[PDB]
Amino acid sequence: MNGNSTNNEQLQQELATTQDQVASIIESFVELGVSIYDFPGTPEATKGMITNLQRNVDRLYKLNVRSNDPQSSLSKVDIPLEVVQYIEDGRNPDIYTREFVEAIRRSNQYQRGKMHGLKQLRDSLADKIVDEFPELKEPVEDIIKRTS
Amino acid sequence: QVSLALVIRNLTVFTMKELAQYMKTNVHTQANEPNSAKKIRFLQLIIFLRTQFLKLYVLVKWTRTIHVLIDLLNWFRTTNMNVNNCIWALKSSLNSMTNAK
Amino acid sequence: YYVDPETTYTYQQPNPLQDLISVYGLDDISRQVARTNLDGTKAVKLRKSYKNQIADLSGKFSTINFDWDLCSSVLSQFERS
Repeated sequence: MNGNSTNNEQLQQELATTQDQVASIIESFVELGVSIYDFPGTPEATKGMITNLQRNVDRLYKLNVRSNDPQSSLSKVDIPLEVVQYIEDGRNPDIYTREFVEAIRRSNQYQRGKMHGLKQLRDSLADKIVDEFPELKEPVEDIIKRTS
Repeated sequence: QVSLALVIRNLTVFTMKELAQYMKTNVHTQANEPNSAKKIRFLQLIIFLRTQFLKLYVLVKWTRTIHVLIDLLNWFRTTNMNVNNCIWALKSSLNSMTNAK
Repeated sequence: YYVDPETTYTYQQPNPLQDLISVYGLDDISRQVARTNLDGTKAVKLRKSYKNQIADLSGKFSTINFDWDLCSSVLSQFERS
C-alpha cells in the first residue's frame, strides 16, 4: 500500500515539474513573440533577443533530456485518437466524455437487463422441464451447477 | 503502446527539423524580401510551435490527472462489442444452419 | 449424453452483475466527472475541446548537426540591418 502511494506521489511530482517547465517555456515563447513584434533594432534589444532564443533552446533541450531518463516515472502511461480528433474545436472537454459515458451506462444497463432476462428464462425452463419431465430433473439441476 | 517520452522525443525532433528548415530557407532567401515579412513568418512559426507545445502541456496535465476512468471505459467498450459480436455470430450461425434444417 | 460431471464452468470474472466501478475502487474519477451531482443538479458547464484548459495562460486564443549559435548570429545580423 505504501509503495503504490509513494509511486503515485513521485509520478505527480514529476508531472508537476514537467507542467511548470512547459508553462515557463510557453511564457518565454510569448515574451519572444512580443519582443519580435515590438523589436526596436537596438543592439541591446538584439542581445536580449539572442539571450531569449538561447534560453528557449536550452529549456526545450532540458524538457527532452529528463523525459528520456529510465529512472523517470513520466513513461508510465497511450492517447485516444477520437480525443485527438475532437480536442481542436474551441471548447472545454466534457461532452465527449458525457455522451460516451452515457453510451457506456446504456450498454451496462442493457447487459444487466439481458442477464436478468436470461436468468428468468432458464429458471422457468428448468422448472417446466422438471414439471413435465421428472425423469430428467436430476441432470437439469446439474446443468445449473454446470452454468452457475 | 505509445510512451509520453516517445511523444516528447518525436515532437521535439519535428520542432528541431522545422526550425532548421526555416533557418535554411531564410539563409537562401534573396535579400530583396523585406525583413518585416521574414519577422512575421518567424513569429507565425514560433506561435505554431508554442501551440504544439501547449497541446503537449495539455497531454502532461491529462496524464497528471490520469488511467482509472480510461480502464473502466475500455473494459466496458470491450464487453459491449463482444456482446455485439456474439449476437452477430448467433445470427450468422442460424443463417448458415437454416440450410441444414 | 453430453452431461459430463468432470466439465465444470466457473463464473466469469469480474461479474457484470456486481458494481464493476467499485470492484477496484474506481469511483473517484467517475464522481469527479459525473454527469450530475448527488442532488441531480448540474455541476459544471460541459463542452467538447481543449481550449478552456489554456484560458488561464496569457493570450487570445480566438481561433483553434544544428548550430544554434550560427542561426542566432544570422538572425541578429538580419534584424540589425
